[PDB]
Amino acid sequence: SMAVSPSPLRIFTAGGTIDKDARGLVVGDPFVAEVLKTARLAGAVSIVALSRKDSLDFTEADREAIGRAVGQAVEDHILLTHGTDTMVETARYLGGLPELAGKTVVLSGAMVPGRVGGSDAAFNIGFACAAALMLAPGVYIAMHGKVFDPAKTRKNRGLGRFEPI
Amino acid sequence: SPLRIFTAGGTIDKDARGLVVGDPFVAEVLKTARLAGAVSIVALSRKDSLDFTEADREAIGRAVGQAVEDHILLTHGTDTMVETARYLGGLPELAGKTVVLSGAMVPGRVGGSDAAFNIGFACAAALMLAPGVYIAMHGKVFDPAKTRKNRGLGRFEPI
Amino acid sequence: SMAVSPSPLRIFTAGGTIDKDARGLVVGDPFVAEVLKTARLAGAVSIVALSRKDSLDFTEADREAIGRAVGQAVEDHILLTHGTDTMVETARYLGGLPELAGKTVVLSGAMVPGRVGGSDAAFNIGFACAAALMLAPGVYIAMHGKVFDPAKTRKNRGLGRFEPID
Amino acid sequence: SPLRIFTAGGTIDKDARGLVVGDPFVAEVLKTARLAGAVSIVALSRKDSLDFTEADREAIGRAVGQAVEDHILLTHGTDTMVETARYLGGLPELAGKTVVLSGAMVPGRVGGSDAAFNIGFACAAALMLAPGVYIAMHGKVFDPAKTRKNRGLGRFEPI
Repeated sequence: SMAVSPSPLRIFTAGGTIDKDARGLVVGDPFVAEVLKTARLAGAVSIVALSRKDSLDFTEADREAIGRAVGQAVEDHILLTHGTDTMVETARYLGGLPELAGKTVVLSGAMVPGRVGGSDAAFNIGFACAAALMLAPGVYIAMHGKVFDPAKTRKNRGLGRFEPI
Repeated sequence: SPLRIFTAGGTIDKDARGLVVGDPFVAEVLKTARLAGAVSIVALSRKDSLDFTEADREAIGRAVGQAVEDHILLTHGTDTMVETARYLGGLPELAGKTVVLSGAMVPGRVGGSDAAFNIGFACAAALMLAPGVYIAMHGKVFDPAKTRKNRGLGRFEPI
Repeated sequence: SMAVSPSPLRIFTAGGTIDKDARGLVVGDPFVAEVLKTARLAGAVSIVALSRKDSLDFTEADREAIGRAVGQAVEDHILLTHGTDTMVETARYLGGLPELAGKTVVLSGAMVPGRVGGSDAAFNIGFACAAALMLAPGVYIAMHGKVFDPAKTRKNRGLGRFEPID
Repeated sequence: SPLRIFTAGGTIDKDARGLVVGDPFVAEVLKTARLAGAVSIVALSRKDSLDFTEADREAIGRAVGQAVEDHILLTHGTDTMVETARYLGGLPELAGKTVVLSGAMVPGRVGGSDAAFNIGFACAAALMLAPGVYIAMHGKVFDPAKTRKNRGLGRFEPI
């Protein structure tokens, strides 16, 4: 048969600074979809909205619903765009669900809204997409051009960066 | 792991300030990426890749061999990216390196460019893939020996 | 002599949505300076900072100070970038200063920060620069591709537009 | 006053597919300008202005004459903007209109372009200047009969 390009990555959007839209800022349409629109993909990426909340407003119940959506996807490569304030809490929660054992689940986002000049967003999305495809099964944070183990990571609010504990 | 980036020109770096090859766009993207790790950028060429000769490819291969880093990104034009990747794939000196070639179909300084996404994807690939030579474009990893540029499609494709 | 390009326009910056930047957004460096940097001007434009306040927070005293900077300029063509929330109050105040009688003074700004995609800012700066050069002496607001008389204008916060009192 | 905008191509409108002339950039700028007044945009040409003949200039003159509006902006390439402007300045049919020509030295779809600024400036000029034909570029108003394009300066300059 003629070659069929697969679509092995599914993306979930859960809000955050990456998606803030001043058109100060509040959470608008997912910025990840703008980046993939112009990525000239060989395949395609299904993109599904889970939430538009600021990550500091996430409850235990919000994390559980995200775990259930991730767990029910047919894809084994998952990228979750999210705010950076509670990305570590969501990542640690997902890491303790056995329903995710066979999946590579990467969380990412941006410190500068994608719709603001000089944003890290487009770089981070490309980096995180590749990380979701290439890393062994597990839950990871992809930021600053590297991979973080959620159990050994914290968000430094002052410096706007993830760092090792 | 420490990453070394080489720039050999191409559409990704075309500037209009038609277009012609300007300063490497990858340096603009990495500047706002807020990187944690060791990364350095080295300029090799501003040629349009259609003009690359066998001697240009051999010079690229020796330059990549000068890097002690084992994770390499080369930004390049798409017209002869496959020829450079296949040549590099046959150099025994590079056998322990992960070498990824990437670029852009639209200049990074033009609106709606794939460049920033491609640079992020390619940086991860150069850090995560096993030793070998790869093209990272269109959100996937190509094997150079089994890839061509399909000008009809506007994409790299498997042979 | 070899021709000398004049610099007949002076720009003052007083903050506003036009200048908001990520650090939500807050008032950063003047966006008007980024627009003029790439405008390939034949002349130049002297750009002076007066304030980084959100315009809601401007007092009687803030307006009086802006009136003094504008009045002491040598140039007779002046653009003031400003927040839109109290642009009408500033414009009305300047309109009552006899020291500005021979000057063309235009206020402008943006409803979307210049550093955000799909901003009105660069258009508004070009339109307002031309308005400051070409209108008769007076005080005006240049927004939405037109010229408003501050005495007959209000900001519609709800609608995001300047409009007449008709 | 109602403004009519004509697009005749030029660097301002060049897009990636080097660059070639694409959809009018003026329509992208006016879409986000939150305009209060009446403005309409009409496409005339996508030529590079070096290729315009005396017949092309005469066609542009009659198109401008078809507008009932008295305030006109024409976006154009800079290579023969002076030739078009001088030609229009000699048409008695246009004597009651304010006709402003503008464009950009960098395409509007390229980073660090003069285009958006030039469009705002030129729209104001078309609304505010006395009847006549003008070039609005570099934040000033040029008299076409006393203007040249100085490729050495990269600016229009007075004679």
